[PDB]
Amino acid sequence: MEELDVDPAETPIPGLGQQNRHIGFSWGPGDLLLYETLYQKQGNSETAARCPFMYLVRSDEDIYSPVLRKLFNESHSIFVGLQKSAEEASGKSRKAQLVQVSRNYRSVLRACMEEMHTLSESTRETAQKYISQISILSAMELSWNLCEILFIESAPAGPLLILLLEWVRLHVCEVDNIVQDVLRSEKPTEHEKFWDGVTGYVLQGRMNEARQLLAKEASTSASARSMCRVLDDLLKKMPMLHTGGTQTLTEFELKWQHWREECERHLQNGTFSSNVHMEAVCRVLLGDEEVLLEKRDLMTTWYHFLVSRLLFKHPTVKPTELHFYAQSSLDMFLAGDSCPEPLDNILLAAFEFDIHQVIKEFSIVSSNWWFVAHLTDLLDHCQLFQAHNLYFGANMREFLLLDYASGLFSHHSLWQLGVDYFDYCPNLGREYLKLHMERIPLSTEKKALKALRICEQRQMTEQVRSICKTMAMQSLCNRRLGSALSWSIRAKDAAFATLISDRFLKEYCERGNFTDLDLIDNLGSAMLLSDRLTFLGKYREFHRMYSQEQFSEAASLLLSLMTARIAPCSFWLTLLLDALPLLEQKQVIFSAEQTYELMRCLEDRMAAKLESTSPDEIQKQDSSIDNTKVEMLRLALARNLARAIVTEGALQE
Amino acid sequence: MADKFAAKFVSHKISRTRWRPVSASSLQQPDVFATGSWDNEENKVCVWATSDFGATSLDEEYQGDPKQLCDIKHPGDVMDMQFLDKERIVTGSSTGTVTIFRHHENNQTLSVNQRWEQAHYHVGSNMRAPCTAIVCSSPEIVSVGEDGRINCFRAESRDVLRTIDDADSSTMHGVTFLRTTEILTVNSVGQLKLWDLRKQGNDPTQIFSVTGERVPLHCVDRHPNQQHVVATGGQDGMLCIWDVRHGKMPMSLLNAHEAEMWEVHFHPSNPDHLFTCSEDGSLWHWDASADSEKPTFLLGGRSTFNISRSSIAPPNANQSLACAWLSTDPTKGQLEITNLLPSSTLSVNSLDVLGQNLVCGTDAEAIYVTRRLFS
Amino acid sequence: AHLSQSVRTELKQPMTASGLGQSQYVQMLDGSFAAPPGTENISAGFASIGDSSLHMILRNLLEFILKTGGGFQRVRAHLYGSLLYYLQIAQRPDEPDTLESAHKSMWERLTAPEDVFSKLQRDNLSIFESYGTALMEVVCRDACDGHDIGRMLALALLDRIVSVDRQQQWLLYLSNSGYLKVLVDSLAEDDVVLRNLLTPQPPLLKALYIYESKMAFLTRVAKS
Repeated sequence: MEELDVDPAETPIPGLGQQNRHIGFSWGPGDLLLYETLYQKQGNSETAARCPFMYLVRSDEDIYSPVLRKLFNESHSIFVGLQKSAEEASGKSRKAQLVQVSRNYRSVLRACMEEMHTLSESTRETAQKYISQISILSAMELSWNLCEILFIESAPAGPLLILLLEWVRLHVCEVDNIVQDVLRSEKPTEHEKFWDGVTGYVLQGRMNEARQLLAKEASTSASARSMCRVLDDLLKKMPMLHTGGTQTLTEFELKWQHWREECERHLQNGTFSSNVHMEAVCRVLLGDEEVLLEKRDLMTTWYHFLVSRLLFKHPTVKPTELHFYAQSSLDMFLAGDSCPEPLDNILLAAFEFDIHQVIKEFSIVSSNWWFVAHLTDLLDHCQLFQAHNLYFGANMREFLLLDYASGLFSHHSLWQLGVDYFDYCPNLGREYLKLHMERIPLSTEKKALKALRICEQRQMTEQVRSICKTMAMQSLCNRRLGSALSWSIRAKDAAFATLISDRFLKEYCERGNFTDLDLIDNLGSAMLLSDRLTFLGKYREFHRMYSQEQFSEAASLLLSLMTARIAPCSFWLTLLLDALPLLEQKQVIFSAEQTYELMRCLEDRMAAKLESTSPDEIQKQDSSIDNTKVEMLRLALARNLARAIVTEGALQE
Repeated sequence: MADKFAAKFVSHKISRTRWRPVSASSLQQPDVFATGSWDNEENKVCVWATSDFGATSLDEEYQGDPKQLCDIKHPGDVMDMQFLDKERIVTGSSTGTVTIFRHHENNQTLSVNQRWEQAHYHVGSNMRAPCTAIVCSSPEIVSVGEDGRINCFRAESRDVLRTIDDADSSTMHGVTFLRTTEILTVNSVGQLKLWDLRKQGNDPTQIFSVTGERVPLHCVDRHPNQQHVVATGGQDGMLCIWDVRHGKMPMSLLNAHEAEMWEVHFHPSNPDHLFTCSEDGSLWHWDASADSEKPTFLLGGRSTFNISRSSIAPPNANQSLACAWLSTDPTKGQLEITNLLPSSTLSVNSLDVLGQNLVCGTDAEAIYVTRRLFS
Repeated sequence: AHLSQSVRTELKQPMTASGLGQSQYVQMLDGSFAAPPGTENISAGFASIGDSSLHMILRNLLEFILKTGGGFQRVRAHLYGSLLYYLQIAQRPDEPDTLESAHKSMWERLTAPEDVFSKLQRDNLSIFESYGTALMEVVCRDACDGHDIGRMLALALLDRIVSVDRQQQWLLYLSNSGYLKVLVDSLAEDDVVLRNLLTPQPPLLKALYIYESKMAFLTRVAKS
């Protein structure tokens, strides 16, 4: 790409930069945050006006349209259906299937436009936004239908013009509106637009409907009745191509030339010289370019004028000649001060068979990659793209699908569709999917569980860890320690599980009880993720055994937690205090040996407190409560030891 | 079977769908339902009518698109929704708020009738926590949340009547009434918990769980006629059936979905039928009625085939009205299982069933409605 | 290939060499005078033990085709070659169009017992029918989209199956699934390649043999 010598489209932001304020910006995942800044404090004004507004610039307003949301879900179902079917069909069956897939995309576009039309009639303030969206979707369906005919159906000489007449008829409805109004008149033949309705049907190749209008004139006007019969016969005899005839293009051309000579003979004989409108219709049947241009207002578009010219001058036109006739029709139709519209460049490129130029022009004109992504995907299934990797290692199909899918990831409900588009991107799709999965705003546990299922199905172990760590941190900020611990265990983050376990132990030291009992009781094998979580789970098992009156097992477990050095030194007082009720029981629960181990753990802690105390903090009130607790422990240990020695000595006889 | 559901695209994700309760004395079919949204820039509660235009033609395929009657903005996601009565809808919010909306049929509008803006919050930080589930037994309302709290309200009381602080140390996902004063909750550690709302303590009366690895339980429903029979769904897509009088373990564990099970509901008036929906985009109908062919005591017929499953059941419980859902006999419990939706929706987040009518809401920004469930 | 060759070699030795010298001394002792011994001993080599074993080889060969995926292009080419050699076993030898073959009355042609080859061809066709659309889809897809040699052999296989298909089931499938139209439509792609073969120094003749196999198959379809 030569760098585009196109001035970048300036997006004026109303109210931003009023008063020589500097603009600050921050890029989001698909949005630009803009804010005003005071970049230079020269002057102590403590009254510097707060930046009152933060602007969110969105590149894709269309992604948020409720109606276009249906377009994206239905088009995704068509896309995924196409990709799954790519292995099953060969030759002519495949072509018919791809034309059917093309028609399914156009049917979704049409249904979205019909819904927008019904909504526009109901709501005056949003009507203008729906009218502009209907115009864009109409231009998309127009150009898509042309691409279906030229590339997917690859229409040969003969069937091509039939499909172009059908194409104009599906996209230019003005003649039918004129004829409906003429027919609602009490006297259709006296209506100002009556001959415009006749001429408009002839321009569209609708000879039978033109003849039905002429039959009304032949009934009303006794003087015109002879001329109406000649014109009805000319319209009836007009050779038409049929999509299943045994007729050769050469046999058609000879019949068409003979019919044209019959029209010309009637004109030269002055058969119509008493009725200017019948004479004009006969000149239209001869392909008279002056009269076709005089009827510009009935055709409204240069491409309707093209198809009318092809019908009456070149009915056997080849695909290779279409661009020449299209260019000539545009130049003749635009021969005043009117510049070609961006849609005209798209349609001309399609008639040139330049698919790359069609894609390029639509990528400039469209806010959304939807058209270019799905059209390019469907044309790639037609084998119309050579496997030329772009300089960046992806092909054009994959590039457009990646950008389209990235667009869907910006939206809170559509990011799930973007996942499946990335799975059909062979080179970069997986790396894009990893990057976008980590950036998803996790506002709810339900959304996180959906994202995790998607990552787990695709073996994305790092993204699973990242999502679980993010949810664990959010749960921790929300003071939900059990939820935070569960998410940390699922992340397999031993350091984060330790940090949460230390907060549970601190909350127990402050409150005397655990907040989330049921989760700690069900840790199972996940208890082994860290030494601190092991301590927390075993210390909870002690409280459970104590509540079940299993005092001997509880005492042995409590002792094992101290001797194994898995308890944090800050918590050793609490463990020794929880041994007090067991030491004071009437029955000897701790043996003389176990009581000596508890005495050792108490003295090891008293030694550690003497070493950590720099001399200057001896004077705040926490030292006395701890000393009373230690004296109570020494008394309970001495009383248990005296009882244990008496009971053990009495069992050794 | 795809021809049974009218599909309505609504251009926003549907988190919850509920039928308006009909009068038990009316032969009237339910024609009105409510929906809640989630993950939209502006979330809302909507009321919808199913179209009844009088097809006196026994042979025209039902193409009655649901029509939106009215809507109201909802702060944050609609995490749960229930009708309190014909005029009132209760919602749990991702903001931790519980809200009662009143529907005004005469002008087709919604209004806030009452709100509890701090129903759910984390102790010590006073940060809002999502209200994850709500249940109604008019005029009583119960809510649960990610803060592990249980709140009791009455629709006419501005104050919370009771809070059970620190009821769970984990996220509660679902709540249902076992009885007028007893609820069941399900949580993120795979426990079903029974609560007596009159008990002054914060401890559950009973705790139930699977043996071995515990997965989150997302949904819970209670059999309408058999208060001891409970269904739950979880993260592994499994349907669990419980007898809350008989042990702490499920009675049955059934493969139901390939992903998270979002809702389970017994049919309110025909509880031999049960419905489940999932993240996998499926909506299943479970039929246990195959064993309701009255034992016509006649005649004998031999034949053998072995397949091993371990169950230790002691041989003395009276033949009192076997709930089809509790039948352990592999020769008698033929559950018919039918997927009601065509293959390939996004997540089916919610279902509700009333009479011959089923509604469900999806992440495909679509509502599906049938009025001929069993036809 | 060697089974097809051995069966064709047995069929070429005429029956005059089993009548001179050494078993005539043991059967002269069962005197039963009734009825002339004059037609039943003429066909006992190929026909009494072969049919079941050949039908099993055909079934297994069709299953081996179905087990091969799109990655095994050379394996597929050998299996289509094997199936063509198998189908050649059930082939009637070309009888010379003698003026005396026309003296066989229409009556002798309607009352002649069914020839062993026509029985084996019918029974083989019933085996092809038992694999249904799965076999049809694989062969039709390999005829449209396969590698050069695979396309040629798949088209030759379709020419052979359609030659024996009296019910026209394969023809109906090929039309209704659109494969017949894809094969016709691909003649426009062949035109570009076939023009390059008319140069004094052509590329590899692969496109010519694919075109010949395609046109032979279309010529076969045009006979009904």
